[PDB]
This record gives sequence, structure tokens and C-alpha cells, in this order.
Amino acid sequence: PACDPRLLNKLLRDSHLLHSRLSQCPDVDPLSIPVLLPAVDFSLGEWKTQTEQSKAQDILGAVSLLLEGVMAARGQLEPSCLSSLLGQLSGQVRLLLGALQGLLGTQLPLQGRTTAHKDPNALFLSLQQLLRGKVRFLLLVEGPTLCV
Amino acid sequence: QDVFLLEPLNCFSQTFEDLTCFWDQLLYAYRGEKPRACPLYSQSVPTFGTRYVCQFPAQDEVRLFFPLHLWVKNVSLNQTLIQRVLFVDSVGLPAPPRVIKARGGSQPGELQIHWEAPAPEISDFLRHELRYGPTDSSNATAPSVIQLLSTETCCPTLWMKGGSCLVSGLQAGKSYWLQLRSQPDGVSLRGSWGPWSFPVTVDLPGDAKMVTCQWQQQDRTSSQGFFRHSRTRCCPTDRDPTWEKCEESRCHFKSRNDSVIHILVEVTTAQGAVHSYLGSPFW
Amino acid sequence: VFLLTEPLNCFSQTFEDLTCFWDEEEAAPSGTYQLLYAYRGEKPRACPLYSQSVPTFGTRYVCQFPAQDEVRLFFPLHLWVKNVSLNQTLIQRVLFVDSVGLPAPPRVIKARGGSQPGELQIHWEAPAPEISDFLRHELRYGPTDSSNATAPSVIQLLSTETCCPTLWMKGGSCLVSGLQAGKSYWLQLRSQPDGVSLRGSWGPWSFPVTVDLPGDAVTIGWQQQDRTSSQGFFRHSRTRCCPTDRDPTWEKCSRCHFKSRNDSVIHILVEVTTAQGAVHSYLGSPFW
Repeated sequence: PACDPRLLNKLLRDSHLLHSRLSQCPDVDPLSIPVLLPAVDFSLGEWKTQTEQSKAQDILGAVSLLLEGVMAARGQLEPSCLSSLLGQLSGQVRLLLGALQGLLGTQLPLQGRTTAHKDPNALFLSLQQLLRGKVRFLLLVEGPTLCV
Repeated sequence: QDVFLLEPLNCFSQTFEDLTCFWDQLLYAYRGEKPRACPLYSQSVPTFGTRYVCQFPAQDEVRLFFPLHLWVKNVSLNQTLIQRVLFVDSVGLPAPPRVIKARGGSQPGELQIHWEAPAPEISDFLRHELRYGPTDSSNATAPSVIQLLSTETCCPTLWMKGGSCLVSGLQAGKSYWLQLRSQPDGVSLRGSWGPWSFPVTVDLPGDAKMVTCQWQQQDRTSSQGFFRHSRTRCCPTDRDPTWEKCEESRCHFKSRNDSVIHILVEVTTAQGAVHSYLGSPFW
Repeated sequence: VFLLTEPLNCFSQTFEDLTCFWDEEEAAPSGTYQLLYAYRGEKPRACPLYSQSVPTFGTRYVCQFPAQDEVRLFFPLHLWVKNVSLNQTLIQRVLFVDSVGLPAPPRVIKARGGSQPGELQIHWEAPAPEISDFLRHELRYGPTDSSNATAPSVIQLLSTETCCPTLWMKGGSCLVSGLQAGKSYWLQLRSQPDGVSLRGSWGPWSFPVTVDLPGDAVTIGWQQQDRTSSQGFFRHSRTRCCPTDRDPTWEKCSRCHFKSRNDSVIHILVEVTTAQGAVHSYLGSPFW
């Protein structure tokens, strides 16, 4: 599952392509209703003081909250190019979550800090950050530690 | 091979973005949710049975790395029917490589197979393989020789997605028809070998401080070729081969010091055909 | 280094500390000069600011953040000077600490010369706390015998491999080849952030550290010179891992007569000591 580095690179590349494609497609005006997005700021200081389990639940909560935000986001975007984009994004997030649950384990989901965003560009940027921040660091530093 | 002939229930994913389950409704469930009916059409055929086939909409429904439970709910009595638990991760039947446009570049027995992968987003996972047989087929479909497409330094999935490879061992002479099929590697994505490609009748250019190439042409024929100064940077090349006019058996050209030479002698008769004598590269 | 495009260019050496300034050629009296920071919509705070009057170039206003845990990757940082009364703002910048960091160079660059004949085992200890896995290090190996007007700076990007950095004992030691054997190289490593997780320009080079790289076998010939005490300080590597431990992990033997072994690489290291006690060791090409 998520143990494969190529899987993480493919997820990052697909999210980047989606972000680029959103800019080309016009009529991306934000909706009044906000979209709740996960807590992706990781302080380099609180990365030695957190054990494997706490980080695992934090990342699972982050990805799950991202999925719920996108699901609302698709529901938000009326069927259009920008919905096709949100559908591709939902597929991306679902693929990442399915990969993570195989290696990292279901364990127990947790809820972190809650952030509200307006435009879909924020959704794409936050997904790119999740595949850049906590997920990338845990899968690149605790790779051999947690996979076996 | 055939896309449908690749097991109480059979399912197959050609890009891991679409899934198709068939046997001989087709209710399916992803973990915990209210089951829904995959859109099914009856492909009646006298040779086989009813051959009920449905294709998932390929919209947020082919999610990977998740256990999928299949139970058949016939409208007779809604009793227990064929079941199968599958990983769309682990039932992949990838589509064959397309736009093969393979040419016999590099070594005389070498066959460059730079292909545009039909699925560009999963070309890293799929572990392709090829079957090549002579056009004569003196033993029918006996020559099923298969060379695995591992990620060696000369056969990677380079961009412009697509990919390329440098499969060797093909004897010089008659044009070789070859079909590539794609199967997920197994480290992360699993599945069965994909359907074979449409047999493409590619050919290889047969066989044969300045250096002179003393070559003689036969009767009522031509004499032309090119010389590639690739500087042996990478084993594969892009789709378009380099073209360099052989301007003078007395061809003269400027080449880099201690550099490889991709020579080529091409002969085309009055009718018009491919008939080439390729020589091994020199340092 | 401080000056190294944006007039408010910022500077992060470990992604847990930030420091930046505005370059002003005109000297100004102390007062009405503060740098404010506000992660996204955090209440702005006054960074501890001191005025550094750079000679013949103006007057910098570098400031350092109070604590290190207050730094946070993946967060917009707004640096504005907003005054209700003065109504003056000099420079504007919104930036991400992981999009701008110039992380510190490795501190200790112990190079043992490797096992390969012309080789350089850069076993740096990665002074950055927990980001040694996300910094595409570079190096600037180049001899000090020639000192021209333009410094010749050979560059290798240190691509992560199976026998190169991102390993625990943090740290890293990646095999880099192409160096002249026995030329007594010096080198320094920068830390460009990965570009995927952490982004930013190259950090400053390290302190140029002299490396007594052993010469090639062709430079030595075994051959013995006058008043030389040669020791067969060889290593019996079993093709386990190319990178070596931080400690000088090595083996030891008229002729010591080492017994050949199967499925292993036979490394020979020749250590020559002069009458002054200086080590004059040369290496050799390994064989099957």
C-alpha cells in the first residue's frame, strides 16, 4: 500500500496537475459556504516529542477531514469543469487514504485544529500540503520503522 | 489475447480508474454503505452462456486499496449467489501499450520500442511484458517468448507519459510482430497480465583519426543512411530519431572524440521497401 | 551569509528559526522601526529588533524571533509595518517558512576517503534537527592549490540512492566520485530544501574543511619507501552496505596474508607513516 514511494510521488504529481488545471479552467469563483480543511502546519519542534501512534492518528484525521471537505466541495461545485476537477480530487484523496490505511493502520481517527477555506484553489493547495508535510515526513522518516 | 478472457466471479481493471465485473444485478459494496447496482447489459451469445457484464461508472467508484465485496442479487428470489471479495488494487488487467511505433535503432539486433502508454497516470506501477513472433509463424503461436520489462537503466518509463524500452535478442531478418501487455508490479498494485496488443509489424534493419566504411551496394539499388551523435547519454531515445544526411562508401562526417557511432545503411529498390544493413556501433 | 531579490528577503537556517530585514542605504535615527509578524491571522507581535549599520552599504534591520518552537512549516507569514499614526510601510512580504528557508550547512564533514580508489565518503552529521531527510544537499569539492580570481566550483546534487544520504547514523554519507585522488581536497556542503516538502534557496556553504584524501593505487604501486612504516589497515567488506558507519569502522590483518573470502569485495588500504608521524595513506581499486 502506502509503503511504496512511487505511490506517494504519483499522488503528489496528480495533485499538482489538478492544481495547475484549475488555473487554466475559468469560472472558479469561490462559494459563500466555507469548506473545513485539516490542520497541516507541522512545527519542526513537536516532531521528536510525538510517538508513532499520535502522528498516525493525526495524519488519518487530516486525510479523513480532507475527504469530507472535498465531498462537500464536489457537492458545492455545480456539475461543471470545476466539478470534474473536484471529482478527480476526491479520487486522489480516496486513493491516498486507502493507501495509508493499509500500512499505517486504521487505529482510531482523531480531530485536530479546524481551518475554514473559501476557494477550491485552497482545497488543491491544502491537499498538496498534506502530501508535502505530515504525510511526506512520516512516510519518509518512519518508513522502515512503521512498515514492519 | 482478449480483454475479456483475461473464478466464480471475474473482475478486471485496465487503468485502475475503471472496473468491469462479469461472469458466465451485480450488487457491490465498499466497506460500509448502502449497496448500489452496477449498470448491467446482457451480452447474449450463442457460443457462450448469457455473459452478463456490467461496467462501473469509473466515477469515485474504482477506489483502490479497498476491499470490495460482490454479491449477485438475481430478481428470482433474492437468494445467495456467486460471491467474490477483491482488491481493485489486486485485480488489475491493464490495457496494452499503444502507438508502439517501434524501430530497430541502436544495435542491429536491438529493437527500440518507445511506446505511448495508454494509461499515463499509472505507467510507474505497471510491469509490462512483450511477446514477439516472426511474421512467417512456422510453428503457429509457438514463439510466445516473453521478456519482462523491468526498470533497468535502459528500459525505464521516461516522459514524452508513455515510456520506452530497449528489448534485445530479436534476430535480424524478417519483420517481427510484437504485442506488449501490462501487469501491475505486485509491490503495491497487483493483478493479471493485460490483454496483448494489436500485433504491430515493426522491422529491424537486418545485418551486415577518421574511419572509412567500405560498403558496396547491390544492383539497381540506392545508398543512403544517417549517423546519430547521441553521445551515449541514455540508452533510450525519443519518438523521432535523429536524421543526419550521409554526405560523401565514401561518406565523411564530423564526430565527437571517443564517441559512439550509430551508423546505418539503407537500401530502397525501385518498387520501394525497407532493406537495410546495420553495423555494430564503435567507440 | 545574509545578503547572498525581495527587499524583505528572509533567512531560515533550521526551519525552526527565522530572521530577515530591510536593506536601507540611508541611515536613520533609532525609533519608528519594527518588524511585525503574524502567521495567517495571528495577533501581530514586535520582533526583537536591533539596528546594524553596515559599513559603506547602508543600515540593516535584522531581527530574530523570540523562541524557536514559534516557527511553523506550512503557514503564511505576513511581515508588514503598519502604524496607525505614522501610516508608513516600507516593505511587504507574504511567505512560507518552508518556501524560503536557507538551511544551515552540515557542521562536521568527516571524510575518510572511502573504499573506492578515488572516492570521498562525506559522513556529515546533519546539524539540522529533523530535516536531514528533506534537504537536497550539494557540495563544492575543489582543490585549494589553485586560487584564481574566479573560484572553480564543481557541483554534484547528491541525488538520494541506496548508497547515499538519508540514513540514520540523523546524518548521511553519500559516495561521490570523480574527484582527483590524493590531491588533499577541501569541500563544503549547502542544504537546498527538497523542493517538494521544503522549498527555498541554497543555504550558505559550510566551513571549507580540508580532506586528506588517500591517493590512487597507481600513485603508490607493495611499494615501500625509505624510513616508512606501512600498516595493512585493510577492511574486509562483505558487500553489505556502501555507506560506512560514522566511526571509522575498519578491519586489520612480513606479509599479513589475508585469506580470501567468497561473495565479498576485497578492499586494500595502504597506510604509510613517515618519521614525523604524519599519515601518508594511499588507496587501491577493489576487486572481486
